[PDB]
Amino acid sequence: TYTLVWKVWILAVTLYYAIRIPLTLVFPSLFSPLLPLDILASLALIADIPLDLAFESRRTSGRKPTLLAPSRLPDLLAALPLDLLVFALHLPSPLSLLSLVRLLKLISVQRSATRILSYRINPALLRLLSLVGFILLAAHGIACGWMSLQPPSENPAGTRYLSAFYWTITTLTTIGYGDITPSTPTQTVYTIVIELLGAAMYGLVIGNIASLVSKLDAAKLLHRERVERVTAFLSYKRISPELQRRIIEYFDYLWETRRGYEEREVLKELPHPLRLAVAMEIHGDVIEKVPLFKGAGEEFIRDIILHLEPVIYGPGEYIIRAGEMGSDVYFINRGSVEVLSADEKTRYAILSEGQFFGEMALILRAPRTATVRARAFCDLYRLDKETFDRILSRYPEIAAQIQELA
Amino acid sequence: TYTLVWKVWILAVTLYYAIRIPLTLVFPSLFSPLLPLDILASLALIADIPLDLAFESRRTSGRKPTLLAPSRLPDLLAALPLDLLVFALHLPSPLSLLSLVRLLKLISVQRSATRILSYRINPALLRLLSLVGFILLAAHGIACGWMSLQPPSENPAGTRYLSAFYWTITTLTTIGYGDITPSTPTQTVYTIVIELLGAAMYGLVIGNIASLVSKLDAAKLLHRERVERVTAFLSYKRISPELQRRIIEYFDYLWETRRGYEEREVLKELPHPLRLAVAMEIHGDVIEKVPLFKGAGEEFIRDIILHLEPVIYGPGEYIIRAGEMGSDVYFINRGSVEVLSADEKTRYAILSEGQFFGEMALILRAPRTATVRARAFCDLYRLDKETFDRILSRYPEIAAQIQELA
Amino acid sequence: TYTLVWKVWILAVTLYYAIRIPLTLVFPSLFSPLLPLDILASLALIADIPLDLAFESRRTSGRKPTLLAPSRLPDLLAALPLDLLVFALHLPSPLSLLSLVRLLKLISVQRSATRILSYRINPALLRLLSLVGFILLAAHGIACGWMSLQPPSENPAGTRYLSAFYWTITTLTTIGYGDITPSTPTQTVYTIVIELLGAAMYGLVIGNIASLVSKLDAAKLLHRERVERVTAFLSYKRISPELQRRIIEYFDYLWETRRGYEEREVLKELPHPLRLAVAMEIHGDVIEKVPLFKGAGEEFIRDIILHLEPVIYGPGEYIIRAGEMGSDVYFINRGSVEVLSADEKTRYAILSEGQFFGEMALILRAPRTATVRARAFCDLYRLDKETFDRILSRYPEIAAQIQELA
Amino acid sequence: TYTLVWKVWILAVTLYYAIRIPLTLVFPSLFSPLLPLDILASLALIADIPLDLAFESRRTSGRKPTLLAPSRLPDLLAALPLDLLVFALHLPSPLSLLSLVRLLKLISVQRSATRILSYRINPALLRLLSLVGFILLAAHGIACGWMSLQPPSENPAGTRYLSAFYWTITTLTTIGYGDITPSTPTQTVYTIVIELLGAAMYGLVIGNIASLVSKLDAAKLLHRERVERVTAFLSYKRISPELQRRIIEYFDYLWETRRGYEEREVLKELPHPLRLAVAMEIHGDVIEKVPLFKGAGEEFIRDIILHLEPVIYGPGEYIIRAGEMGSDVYFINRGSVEVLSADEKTRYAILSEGQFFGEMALILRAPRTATVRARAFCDLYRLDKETFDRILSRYPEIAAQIQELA
Ligand SMILES: Nc1ncnc2c1ncn2[C@@H]1O[C@@H]2COP(=O)(O)O[C@H]2[C@H]1O
Ligand SMILES: Nc1ncnc2c1ncn2[C@@H]1O[C@@H]2COP(=O)(O)O[C@H]2[C@H]1O
Repeated sequence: TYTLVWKVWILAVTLYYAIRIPLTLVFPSLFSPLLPLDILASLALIADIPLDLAFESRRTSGRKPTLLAPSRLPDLLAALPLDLLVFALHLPSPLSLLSLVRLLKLISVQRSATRILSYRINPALLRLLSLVGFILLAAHGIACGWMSLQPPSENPAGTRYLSAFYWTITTLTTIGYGDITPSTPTQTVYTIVIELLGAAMYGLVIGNIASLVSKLDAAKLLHRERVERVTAFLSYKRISPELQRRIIEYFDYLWETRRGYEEREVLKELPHPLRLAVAMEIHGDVIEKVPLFKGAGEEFIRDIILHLEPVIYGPGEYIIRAGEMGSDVYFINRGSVEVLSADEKTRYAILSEGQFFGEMALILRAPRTATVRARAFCDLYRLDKETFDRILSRYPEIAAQIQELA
Repeated sequence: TYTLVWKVWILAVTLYYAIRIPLTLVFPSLFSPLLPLDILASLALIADIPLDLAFESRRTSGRKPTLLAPSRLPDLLAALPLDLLVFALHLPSPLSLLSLVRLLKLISVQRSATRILSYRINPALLRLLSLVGFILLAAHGIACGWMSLQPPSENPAGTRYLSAFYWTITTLTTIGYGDITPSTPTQTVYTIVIELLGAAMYGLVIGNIASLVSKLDAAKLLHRERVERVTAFLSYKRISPELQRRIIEYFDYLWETRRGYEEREVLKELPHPLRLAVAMEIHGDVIEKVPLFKGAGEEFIRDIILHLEPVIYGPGEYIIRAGEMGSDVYFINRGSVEVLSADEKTRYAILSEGQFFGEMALILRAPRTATVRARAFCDLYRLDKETFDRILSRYPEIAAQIQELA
Repeated sequence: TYTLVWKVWILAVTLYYAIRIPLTLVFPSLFSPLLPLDILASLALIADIPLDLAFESRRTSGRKPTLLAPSRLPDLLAALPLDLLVFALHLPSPLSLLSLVRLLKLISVQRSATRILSYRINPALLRLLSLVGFILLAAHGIACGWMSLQPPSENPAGTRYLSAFYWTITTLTTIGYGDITPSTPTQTVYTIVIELLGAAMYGLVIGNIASLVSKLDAAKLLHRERVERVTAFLSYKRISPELQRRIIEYFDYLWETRRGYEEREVLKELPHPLRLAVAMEIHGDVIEKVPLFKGAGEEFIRDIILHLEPVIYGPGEYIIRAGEMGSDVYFINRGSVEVLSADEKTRYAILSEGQFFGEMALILRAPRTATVRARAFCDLYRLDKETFDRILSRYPEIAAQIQELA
Repeated sequence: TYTLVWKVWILAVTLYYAIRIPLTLVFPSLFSPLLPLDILASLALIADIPLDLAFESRRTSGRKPTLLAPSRLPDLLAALPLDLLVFALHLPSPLSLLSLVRLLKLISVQRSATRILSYRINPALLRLLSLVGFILLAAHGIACGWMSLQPPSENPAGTRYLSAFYWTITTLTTIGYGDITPSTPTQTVYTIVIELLGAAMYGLVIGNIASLVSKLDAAKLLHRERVERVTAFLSYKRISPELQRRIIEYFDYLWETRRGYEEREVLKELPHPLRLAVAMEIHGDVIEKVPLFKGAGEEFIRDIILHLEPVIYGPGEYIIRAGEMGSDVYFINRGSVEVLSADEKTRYAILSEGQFFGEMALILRAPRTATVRARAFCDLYRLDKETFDRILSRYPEIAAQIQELA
């Protein structure tokens, strides 16, 4: 949308004001040669007042003020051509400061950037970058103020501005070389207030950096503290080192795969329709592929899919042991698994991605026919007999169908 | 209440003490011309001791001490007219410091402001502002102490105080120009202790700023990390980009509407009566408007309303598909929805705010008569058949009424 | 226990070492006059090695090393009388530094203080205070090192130590006056390493302060953000201002009473026996006072009490409305409540702390006889009919007793 | 694996580049005598480009780019021998800076260390250490840049490098002695940009330190705030000091044993197979030791074990009181317990680690035969009658067996 390039243009005009206004306050001779752009800067800026008023009124509706409220005032009062008149008639120093009203546009530009950005940019990083930009603009303004109090001299404007910017950076960053310092009480008061301002600005920078880096690896720290808690509890319970190693490597696999997030908790953030869509896409072509499920309507399938629960079986450990009272069908979703004889002397089968096993427990209460043992991290899904019956009761005809299949 | 203006007056008197006491310690000639206000300052301050004792005793009751406990002592010992006597009889320097006992009122004024404010003011911002005020008062006191150690000279009191405040600000902010520095061992020791104090104060400022800005966008970061977790889990599960886009825009709608808060968790903070009131106001004139509900007493309505659960259906996705085994009535609460034929070739109806659909599943087990599909984000509420029966069992007469309606 | 005074004595001896060793390294003449205390310091310190080994071995058992492991080594190698020999034979500078091995006792004293304290002292505040103490000791040591590199001069030892401490404080606090600076390459290298160390130490101070103050009002911020979330969700749902005000004042009452903690979640931290004890003490002499409960054994009472759930009814709102299907007994626990006629034209009763109402719903399904309305914040407890029956089924004889009472 | 020593070698070569390139930029005479190692440095570095491409392609598969993407570019463009050619033909200053392209290897070495480490090293501490290393390398580079702008002089290269490093450390650490400062506009601009960079670097150091120490005792603070909440809620409920003391010591035991972690929540992080393994190892040889359990298959045992719930009975408080309606078997797991007569006048038994009691309630509804009272913190497990029946229903034959045992 072309509103973005307009916002960028308004940002450039605001930066032009922030640079020029204090720079031409100390250098009146700089006013007239840049007068065309100022007109270009002014006609644009006032034009932004109603135009942007449209772009914000047409979202979320509810009418918008144009002469009221704490909001929309910093733009309104910054629209006035106070700078043009005050420079044109050469108003004296203590009243020429009214030219700074253009700088009030900054606190509206920051709000605009808070929604032009902050989709693709971290909000803490966005706040830090806005603070850095404001600090640089303030450093320019403070250098101009420092120049305004220096005794007049024949030094080139460039070198005196460089000295003023050197001093203001030295102060704002609290480095404080002190090679150039106030020589007069007014410079002393200005330096005191600038020292307070610089301490506040550097504290803001440090606080924003800490806020950023304190959450820079939130997932990693959340997983690590979870592992630490689990390991400490196991060590208290005097669990053998081998089982702790198996748990450690399970957590390592879980982190390397899905960054430590619990599978069941992630599919709890989503609403029911989105959970249904996600589950139907995860379990696509693996649930209608079941023989005892085939032929049932998709309202049965969608009810079945929402109740499958994830379970990460580790490598080499048992999922099913023959002769037990098996009561849970399974569906493989990332790993592979081996079906072995009751004595594990021979391998019946190898199953992989999109395959399933344990169907018999759905149709019959018979004990398990064979052992099932994970080769890799199986990363599969489970469905209990009792839940299957509960969700089957609402579909009597397919219950009779599966009873006939038995 | 007039107690607020009294507290503000006591704050002003305490600031007057904090300004004058160290300033007149180095300038004895300043004592006598301000003596009237000191009397005004003193008669007020002692008067605050019992008076405020009332205002705190009449809340939470339980009696209050007046010569005991760590609390209420900083006010008591600060009530004493030590400053008046010590200035009146010109006690020498090492014992004149007892005039500072007025400054103990600050740690009671801060406690008072912690409850006069902190309703309408962020507690972290309140602590930061109190720290800044205390730092400025301490800067004044430290400038006075620095003046007290300077060799006597004919410089105007104003310019020497300005130099002392310049030095103390330069030190407390760790900028350290070093253009003015200790010339004598006593000034060196004072500068060492003031350097430690200033480092501690600036560390406190930075820590408070970090604590503030680390929670300045808690809701935004909590929503963003939730979105990141969901997206990472989806990407691990190899979900298609279009479904991820639909989930992303659902989360965007949820944030723009209710700032990322889960609807069910917010109505869990409230107690049962407040949950009932909030639910009755959300679902007002949308639940008695139901035909199969009309005529039932309000104890049935209030039982029904507490069990409605929220579900945000996304735009263009199905809520009801014809021919299924529908078992859930619905109530629209923000969006709009279209009722379409079983082949979606023609639109039966458009429903909006305060409308409902799916009534049939309450009265009959018949399959759905038509499809229902969200136009916008529907943002609606659902009620299951089984929950409806469970809460209906306690009202047999209206169960018979609805059975007759069928 | 006398072990505390022994630990305090060992702390004092360690501080004596930390002060004297670098101070006498630059001042050899200070060694001999303090030799007695050094013997006193040494005979004690070695004596601490086995003695404390007992005090830690007799807790948690499991045997302890005495010549092994990363732990217990800093104490062992600090026990050696390296300082006494190195000062007695006047070993030259580059090898005299071995006297510093006494300072290794600090990292054991800190560990000891981490368990002598940290019961009654905040762990973050304890870490900050230990850091401050270590920083002051390091400042003394660094001042001694700075003196060691200064060209020899006839200045008094006191004033040169004061200048060195001034410089080291100026550097460690990053203030950096620069009135005294390296004059030689070795002093330059020492200043570089001390600048790195001071930057690290001041960063540690700031980080510890931020960690402390970022959790200084955890309860207040946790309650405030909960209130903000609730209010934002209500405002999205367009709830009337009066209901929002009632919710705001409910949250204010909850904070002022129990600091924002959910009553049900606090009695979830405790184990079953402690939950039972706490509940029996909360509901003492209010549950046997019930007429339809009197005479039952205390195994019935203790089963009843664990199932009472808390509910804070706000002032002026209804708890019971006459003619409804009441199914929940109530017990008042902080507030008061008024029993009013079905038309609220006359007050039947006022009930307060330790009183109860709604008994009839336990014995009979009859509709409520009268309205019950909170005067204050009632802050009471509730018991459902269905839960009462479920916990009654295990006591058939008292069920028959209450059936006879009906 | 030998890949680790190769990564360490590549790290050493990258550090060699970071040290030499800016050092030989200001000292051309240093180029030729180190030319052999440069060849050794270069032939290795290019060799790393495909070789490491293998080591990362053989994990997680999916093919890898070699001329594309933001990743793998900093290594590619750093492989080029720009330094060798630019030094060999003595390209002038403003274009000789292209030799710095070797330094782009740093942002790949950091990524490599992020996975060579971060298993055994805290990620926040790892980030802090990487930042410190980068800051030291940048300090060397900035010292070289400062030397590049100094007017030429006959001072030894060592002492001028020492002065430059002194200045850059003084600036980056914000200490700012100001004994050496820019004398020319170009040095002023360089100092301004270096002041900004140093402020940013020191803010990064402080932020990383705060992020580290704000989570340095997460478990301790999480337990302490839980204790504070519990104690505040108890004090609001006016619970007696003795019960609060018992709760305080229960929490102290819980912290000293398992660091404040809830037993039930830790065995919720693990998946079902790992939960089963951990439970089977915790309850090994204590569940088959039961007489009414012996003889049942291990599918019954494994179903029983998953349902045992932990409960920490405090010292001296009752677990079982005679004559009640006992309905829960128990298993001791850390502590000891005393079985006492119904009048507690005589002790029937003392049971300890691995023992059990309360078996009768499983087989019969008879009231408890004797009292059971904890000596120490019992730290045991419980199993309800109703849960036992629910998990028994799936094994009818052993239900008949236990019915015969009765
Ligand atoms: N003509 C219509 N106008 C409005 N709503 C309709 C119309 N026809 C069907 N519906 C609704 O569409 C719903 C879909 O089938 P249900 O049985 O769920 O209940 C149906 C009605 O509530
Ligand atoms: N005169 C009274 N004095 C005290 N309590 C009363 C009186 N009349 C009614 N109640 C209580 O008011 C309650 C409201 O009806 P319930 O059936 O819930 O049980 C009723 C009694 O507990």
